[PDB]
Amino acid sequence: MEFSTKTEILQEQQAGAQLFVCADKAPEHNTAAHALFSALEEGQNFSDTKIPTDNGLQAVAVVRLEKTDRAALNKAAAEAAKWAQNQETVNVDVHAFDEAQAAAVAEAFAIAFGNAAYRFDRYKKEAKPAKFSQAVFHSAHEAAVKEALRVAEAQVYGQSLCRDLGNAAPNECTPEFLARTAKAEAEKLGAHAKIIEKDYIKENMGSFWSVAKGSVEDPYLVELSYFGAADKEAAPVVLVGKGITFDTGGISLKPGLNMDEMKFDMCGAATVISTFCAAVKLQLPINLIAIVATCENMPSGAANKPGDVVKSMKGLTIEVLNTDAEGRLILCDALTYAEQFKPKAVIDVATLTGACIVALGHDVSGVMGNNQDLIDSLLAASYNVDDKAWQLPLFETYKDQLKSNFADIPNIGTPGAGTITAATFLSYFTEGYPWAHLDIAGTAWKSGAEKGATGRPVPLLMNYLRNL
Amino acid sequence: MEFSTKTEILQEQQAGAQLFVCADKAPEHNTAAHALFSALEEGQNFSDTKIPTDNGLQAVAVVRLEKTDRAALNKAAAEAAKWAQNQETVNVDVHAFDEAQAAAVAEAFAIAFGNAAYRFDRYKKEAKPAKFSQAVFHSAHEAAVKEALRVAEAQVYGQSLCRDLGNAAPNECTPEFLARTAKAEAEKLGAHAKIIEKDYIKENMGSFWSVAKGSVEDPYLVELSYFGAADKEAAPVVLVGKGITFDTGGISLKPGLNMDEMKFDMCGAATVISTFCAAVKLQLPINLIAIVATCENMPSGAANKPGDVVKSMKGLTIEVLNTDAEGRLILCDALTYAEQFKPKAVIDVATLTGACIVALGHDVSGVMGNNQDLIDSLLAASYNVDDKAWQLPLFETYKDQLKSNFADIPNIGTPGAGTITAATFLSYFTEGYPWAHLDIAGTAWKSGAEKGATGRPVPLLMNYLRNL
Amino acid sequence: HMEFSTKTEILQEQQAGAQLFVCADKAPEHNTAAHALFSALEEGQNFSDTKIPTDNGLQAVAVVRLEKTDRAALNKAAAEAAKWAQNQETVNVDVHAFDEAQAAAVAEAFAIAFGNAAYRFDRYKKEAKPAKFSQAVFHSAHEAAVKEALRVAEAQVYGQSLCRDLGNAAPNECTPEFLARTAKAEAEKLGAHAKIIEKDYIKENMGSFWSVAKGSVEDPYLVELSYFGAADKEAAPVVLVGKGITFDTGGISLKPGLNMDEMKFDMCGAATVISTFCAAVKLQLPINLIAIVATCENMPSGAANKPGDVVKSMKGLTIEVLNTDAEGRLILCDALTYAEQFKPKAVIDVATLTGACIVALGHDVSGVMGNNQDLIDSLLAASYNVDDKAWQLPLFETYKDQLKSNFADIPNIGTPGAGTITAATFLSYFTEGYPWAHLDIAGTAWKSGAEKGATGRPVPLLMNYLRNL
Ligand SMILES: [Cl-]
Ligand SMILES: [Cl-]
Ligand SMILES: [Cl-]
Ligand SMILES: [Mn+2]
Ligand SMILES: [Mn+2]
Ligand SMILES: [Mn+2]
Repeated sequence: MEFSTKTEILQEQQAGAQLFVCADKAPEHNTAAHALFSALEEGQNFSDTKIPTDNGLQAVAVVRLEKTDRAALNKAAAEAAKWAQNQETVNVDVHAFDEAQAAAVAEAFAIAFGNAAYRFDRYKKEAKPAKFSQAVFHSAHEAAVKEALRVAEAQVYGQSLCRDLGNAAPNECTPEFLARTAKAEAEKLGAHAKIIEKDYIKENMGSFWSVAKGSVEDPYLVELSYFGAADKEAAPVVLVGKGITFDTGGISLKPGLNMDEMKFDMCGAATVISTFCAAVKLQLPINLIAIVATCENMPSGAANKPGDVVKSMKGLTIEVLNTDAEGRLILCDALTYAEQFKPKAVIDVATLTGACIVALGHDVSGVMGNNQDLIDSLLAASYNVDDKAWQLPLFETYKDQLKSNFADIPNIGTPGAGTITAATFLSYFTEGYPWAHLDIAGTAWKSGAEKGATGRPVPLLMNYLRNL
Repeated sequence: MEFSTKTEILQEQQAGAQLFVCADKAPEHNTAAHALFSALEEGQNFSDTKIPTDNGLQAVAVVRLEKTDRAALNKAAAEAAKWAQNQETVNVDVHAFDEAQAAAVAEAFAIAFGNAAYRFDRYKKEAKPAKFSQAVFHSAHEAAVKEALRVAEAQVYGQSLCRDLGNAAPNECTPEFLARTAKAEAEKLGAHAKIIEKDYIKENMGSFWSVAKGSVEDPYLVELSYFGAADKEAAPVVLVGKGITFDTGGISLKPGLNMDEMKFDMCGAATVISTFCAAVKLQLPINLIAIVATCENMPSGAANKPGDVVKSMKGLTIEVLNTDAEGRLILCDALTYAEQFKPKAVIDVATLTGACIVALGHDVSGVMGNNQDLIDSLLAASYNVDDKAWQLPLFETYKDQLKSNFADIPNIGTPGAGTITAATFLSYFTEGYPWAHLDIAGTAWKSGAEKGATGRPVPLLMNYLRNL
Repeated sequence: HMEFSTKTEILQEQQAGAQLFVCADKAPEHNTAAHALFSALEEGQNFSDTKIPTDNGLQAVAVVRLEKTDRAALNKAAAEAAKWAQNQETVNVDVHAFDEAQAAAVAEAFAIAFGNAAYRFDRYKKEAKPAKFSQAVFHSAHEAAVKEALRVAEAQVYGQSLCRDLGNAAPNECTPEFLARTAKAEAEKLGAHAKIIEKDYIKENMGSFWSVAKGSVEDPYLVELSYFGAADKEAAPVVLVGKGITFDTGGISLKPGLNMDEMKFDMCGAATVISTFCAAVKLQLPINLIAIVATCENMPSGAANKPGDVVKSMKGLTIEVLNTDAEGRLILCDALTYAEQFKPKAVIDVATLTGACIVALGHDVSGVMGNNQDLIDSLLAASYNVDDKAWQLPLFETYKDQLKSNFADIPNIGTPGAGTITAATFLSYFTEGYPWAHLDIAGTAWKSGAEKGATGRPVPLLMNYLRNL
């Protein structure tokens, strides 16, 4: 999908589909678009028609934006995008807005257009791609809109990579596949990447290793590096991603129902890799490190056993009471790995707990951390793009739920506050830098007829980076 | 348990048990208390001994307060209180602190002392009461300590009544028992009370009525009134409490395991009734209304059936998809009943959802509402007394989980965010006043060897009232 | 609430209102917008619509491409067109591209789809949101055949809407009394006759029926609807028997709480029988028809049926109630015994009987079982005529071996396996005296999820069976 700009008014004789983003006034010099706007009902904000011409049927649609908030903007853009994905060329008129609103409308509509045109036909006999190829935004504020489309192209690029990695089948998207894809994507954009292999992991990352030993797939730790700040030695932001490419639960085996959706248990890793690549594509003036720990959690004659005590990279011993709580066990070592970079901030992203869905649902990500300024930054970005998030507290009393008579800490706590307890476990490894944790177990994918990866929270994370 | 004050230093020759609350310096004029303080280990903050005297064995104890926060203070006071309940007379020395600190230390220790002396021997053959009867606080700041003990006596008064109502067996604490008890306690303190009966409820509170019809116990709505403001016509604060005196689930029946603890499903009512009485006992200069809807949720040939559509007091029709989500159904009518008082603020307290324990645990109450100033006020009181609470969001997108093809709203939503969804249902009935909701399903009681009501969040609510 | 009419001329482009052209392989000739839509249809696309700006507002124009001629393909195209038609106040349908027989078939299927699409159940809602659709006009050179097709369509839509109204209603409104009195009024509004048997006769003579009802505060009822439209008003009637459990909790054998609201659809068998009866009377079919509905509530109480109880059915067999959630059998068997006093030509009972039928055949195919293969073949034929799918399951004698009791003549449930067939086998002990078939509609009577509601099936199947008598 390609986005361009024009300064002229969208002419009625222009070829292709015509979309008029209106506020309260109907479009003046388009007969069909005027009739559409005049006929809008009480709650209707989108309407379309197909006009017979000498060059075929021409698609004309209008959008009514009464409110100005980003949430209402995203909602209008999504409804129009389901129509735009079937139009090869869409000319969008946003002349009814000042410079600031026109750029915002262009960003949201371009994002909605690109994301709706996404298809994952990789394994299908016949590909059924969308017809949408080009969108042209008509505005008198060319400079602001061009920059808006640049952000939109970067976010859609990131969300698409994230969705491709989450949607892939676990027998294709193995840990090696994930590591090899992250290295190639970063290097295609001019960033740097190194792949740490199993020898180092078994020797220095014992918690990480104990989860991976039970599968025939080798583990990998991926390090993506980008130094785009003026001071190339300034303290970097580090993104840490959970890459369990499939989670059966191990010996603590999961029920068989809906277990296919555990292929999304690397969406945290995908989020981190995609946001990193999106940042490099934007040429953001930041120093950024992406760390991904990836492996498979399988049952076998050599897998982690409940009650096993393993030595983390940091040195704390962890009693693995439940082998299905294994993302904690690869994250804590990756987070210990992160502190060698002396980071300005560490954000980890993980489909960590099903309890987060019980707490906050499928549309709001969970945020926890030890640095309130960092948490407020992430919530600020959440509000900027309407990629919703909410903070859960890391009170010290939750550490009371994590006691073991055998190891330094257990990998699960006493019942209650499941999302916070897992964050508390991780906090024992993040005391040395400002840290926040994004629990995306509910927002990283959807189910039912539209089952697939969502690409969230790439919008939040990328907006956070742009505002550093 | 009576608390008094003296101005003199605690002399070593005083009869009874001797407790020295110290900061960093050992007590000077007590040999035994000096030895205890000097021998305190790294994490030790309490130490006690029994000194042989001519009048028997004398109990001597010390407390070390390194930190000044209320959480650290409450924690030391609780440790000292387990020792104080076995001493008929405890002389507390708090001379090591200035006026502000001495009042805080006396308040927390008197609260800890009184709560530890609480017993529920009502149904037992022989009562085994605590030996604790009197505590005397030695300080040169008699005025501040006298006021602190006045606050402490009110909070212990409220928490004990709250625990007495929550601990009572459901066959004693019937809805009538709860209503008549609230009426008697309010009137004993000079407040007012009227009991609305089943005829009015069946006619005007159809949602409330549909929950109660399935039991042989009549429902009641209790209205407690206190006008302590200078202007007796100024807008009151209204407290609304869920008084399901026992919850079986109805036709949507609950599992048999641990169902006895469903006798605590009226702790919201107990919290409201007790906090109301405590405020009157404090003679707070506020206008306060307490509303309690109480009934039983039983299965019968006349019970609520899943799929029933009932007309609330507000007028909205509710589809009862699950008859175990019935606390919502008495609260919404009680919240509608509240708006005739043109309230300044409405706070409802309920053991509403088991999801809140998944979200926040057993030690943190959930707060949701439509008015951020009211929520911030409650969070402020939460911090003042270390009765922990945390806000969960009422985004408009949670209303998307509450759709029904048959009624205006369903009583449960699509899976996820169970606690927020229940508040969202409730939010449809509170749009006319500043409103907040306390989900105390995790904090109102504990299990195991110490199974019983906790009396929370009476400390939070009472502090909110003192700071009005 | 919807009206269907006919015109003989072609639908002219200047006609006011929405315009729908049901085409075969050729584009519509004298409509520019309709020609453009048809020309742009893609490989699998069979419906397309647009809004043309005119001086009197936006005009809705749509086309349908019917390549195949079978009723299944026809219903599918009509349903897709109906989602568009419900937002059009007036729809003029041109069906000139078809001969007499196909034109009648197209009109019947499209009128049925239109009426069903316009259905709403806003009874309990603050603001009613009805559909704009009111009238459809079918333009054809085959007036007699199209007129008769619309007459059948009006009867089927009338029945399904009544059936859906009864199924969608909340259990605290659609009580057994509500169902019984509603059935009486509908039959009498059409000139048929109705009698309501009350709890005295049921407790005395229908002990199996009564044991299910005693556990609720709602009284039971048995409704008898009578219509004698045959030349000989004393000729042997067709009897429709319907299970009317207005809500089923399971009783002492209590159901899980998840999705139990959908147990308000456990009277859809009764709703099918009541609606099919009324549709037949509305059509003035030349038949003698009896509708029997037994209705009550299955609730848990201190007086409810207990597992292990042995009750004496109306026939006289003793039944061991091993599981109180298998209670629909227990009201049906007494209704079936009641039916044999009419010396029927055929008895068809309709019930949402077993969840096992959904396991066997799914949510889109009803199960058929019976003791008379000609009666079963007739119901399957009607099933195929209207594409209301059904399939036969066998009533082999070896299934009776799964129904043994050391205490009563028969237990109400069998050994594990073949749950739907086992239940029909239980019922078969009470229907040996007349040609009998059984429709298990536990999967087809309603939908779930976002579109949760009653479907009105198998009213299309049953009504066609009556028309083909
Ligand atoms: Cl985990
Ligand atoms: Cl509840
Ligand atoms: Cl049954
Ligand atoms: Mn796991
Ligand atoms: Mn409940
Ligand atoms: Mn049943």
